[PDB]
Amino acid sequence: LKPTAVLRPYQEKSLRKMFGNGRARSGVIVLPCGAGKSLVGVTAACTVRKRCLVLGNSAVSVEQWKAQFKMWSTIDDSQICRFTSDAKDKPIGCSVAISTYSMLGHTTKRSWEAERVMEWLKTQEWGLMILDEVHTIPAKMFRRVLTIVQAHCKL
DNA sequence: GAAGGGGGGCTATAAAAGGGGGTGGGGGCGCGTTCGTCCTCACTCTCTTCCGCATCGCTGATCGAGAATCCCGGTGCCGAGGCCGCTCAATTGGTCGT
Repeated sequence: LKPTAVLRPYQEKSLRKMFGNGRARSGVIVLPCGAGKSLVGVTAACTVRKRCLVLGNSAVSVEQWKAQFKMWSTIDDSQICRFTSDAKDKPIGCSVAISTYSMLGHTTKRSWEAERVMEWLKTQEWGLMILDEVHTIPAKMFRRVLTIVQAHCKL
């Protein structure tokens, strides 16, 4: 996390409660959009320091997350990839991945190119799995993502 | 007109002077064959935009078929026209007691 990032007390409390010890605890953090939930997610990734997967409910959110990661973290643009049907960044070429539940949770036949990344995603283990707007997660298709992706801790 | 004869100019030679034109020298330029270029165009060959199917949030609408009514069988009641049993009440009378 670049020192430009400013962390508010409630944000710090939520992170301290999530990182009660040297081991990250899985669970849900409820913060308003104006409260900078994105920064907490980025901070958690910077804390875990391991390969992480961010999933948004829309392509607009995926764009927002990319901007926020660049805005708040030392990570370079090439190190971030937005695995999406509409756009390609050679996800296998970098460690940080961003996508959507509609893509990974997709029930119908995958495109040959998207299948390449998904198999790489399936085989790799994710240290942190950030889920945005998790109120949608209990959906029958979206919850499948949790069985498809292998993640050590999910926030 | 036929033709020959005479006078004068040309021709050369030297020399100087100062000046203009006659000449060929180098020259600029336009013209023009030659050529490819930059270029339009009309063929058309790739990046791109975008239509498609399933899913979400939340609700309504259709749906079959278990079930609110409708309906089968019992209660009884009182409806109905039998009828009898029997009583009472209406009638007569006399009797006679209170």
